[PDB]
Amino acid sequence: GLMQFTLPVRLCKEIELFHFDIGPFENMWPGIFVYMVHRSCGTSCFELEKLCRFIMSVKKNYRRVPYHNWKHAVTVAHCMYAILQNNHTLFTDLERKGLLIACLCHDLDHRGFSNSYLQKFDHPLAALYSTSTMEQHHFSQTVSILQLEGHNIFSTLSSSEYEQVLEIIRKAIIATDLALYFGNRKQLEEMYQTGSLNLNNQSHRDRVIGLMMTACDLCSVTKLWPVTKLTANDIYAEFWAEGDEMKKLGIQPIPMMDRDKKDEVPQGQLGFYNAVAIPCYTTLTQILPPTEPLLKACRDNLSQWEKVIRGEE
Ligand SMILES: Cn1nc(N2CCCC2)nc1/C=C/c1nc2ccc(Cl)cn2n1
Ligand SMILES: [Mg+2]
Ligand SMILES: [Zn+2]
Repeated sequence: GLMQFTLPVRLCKEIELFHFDIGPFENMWPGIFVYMVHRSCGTSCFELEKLCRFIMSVKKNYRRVPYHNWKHAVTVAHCMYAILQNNHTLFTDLERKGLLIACLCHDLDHRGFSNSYLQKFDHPLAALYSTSTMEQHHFSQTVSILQLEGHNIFSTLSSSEYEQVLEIIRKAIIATDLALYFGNRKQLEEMYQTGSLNLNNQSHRDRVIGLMMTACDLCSVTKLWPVTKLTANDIYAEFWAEGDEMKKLGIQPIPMMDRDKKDEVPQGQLGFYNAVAIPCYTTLTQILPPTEPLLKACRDNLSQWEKVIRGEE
């Protein structure tokens, strides 16, 4: 009841910044997440005993893969926490509750392979879900864990508030399918420019939360240069493993996933920053002005990748 989570002074300050790194001590990540729910939502949002048991079952259902792991889950939740705290009054009590949960759960039971690799392998999940394959699996796993005894962190919600929050989480997690991001952002671009964008339109909110989710999901490109650089090693270890598996099925992988094309990595990051990250944080800054530091940080890291190509590191 009167039990605040507190963090050491350096974390208490740095956690409020977009570029915060949650550090290498796994055992502090849960407390960090609770800390963020309590400041983002209130100490009354979730029964503490239920929250802790939910967090530990979610942790247990993330796998020991190089990038799409429990660390990523909490990194993406922290970025969401930064967006919500810098835009206090634009979001409902239910959105604040659902979106941090959505981010923690968004890659549940990820195996470190793309939707493509599942479809080419002919994995059972590709038969059950034809599009956004892993993302429908992630939502399904979230619902599974919520239905474990003592795990229903939403128990105190009404029947219809429960349905609303599970629908926020579902759309949120589906949106992390980068194939859907491209059109979602084009539409948000047009609506903002023609002035038709209306945050009382529920389908407009949906799109805006969709963009926030892409922004949080990609936030490894908005960190201080050494964090960004080192996270890129974990990202390519998955990609190259997938390429190996593509070659095992008798298919040339895309260069991205070909470990014989290591040398081209800095140019590949450039493409990604230009085709994906910059446009994402640009459109987000237009819609939610206080998110500008994500744009600024992304631009800085782009400039560091140009520096790498130019042999200046
Ligand atoms: C398109 N392309 N092509 C390449 N390569 C061509 C040959 C060598 C590199 N690399 C990319 C994108 C990399 C990439 N993709 C993501 C996704 C999420 C996050 Cl957070 C960071 N990245 N970085
Ligand atoms: Mg994902
Ligand atoms: Zn993710």
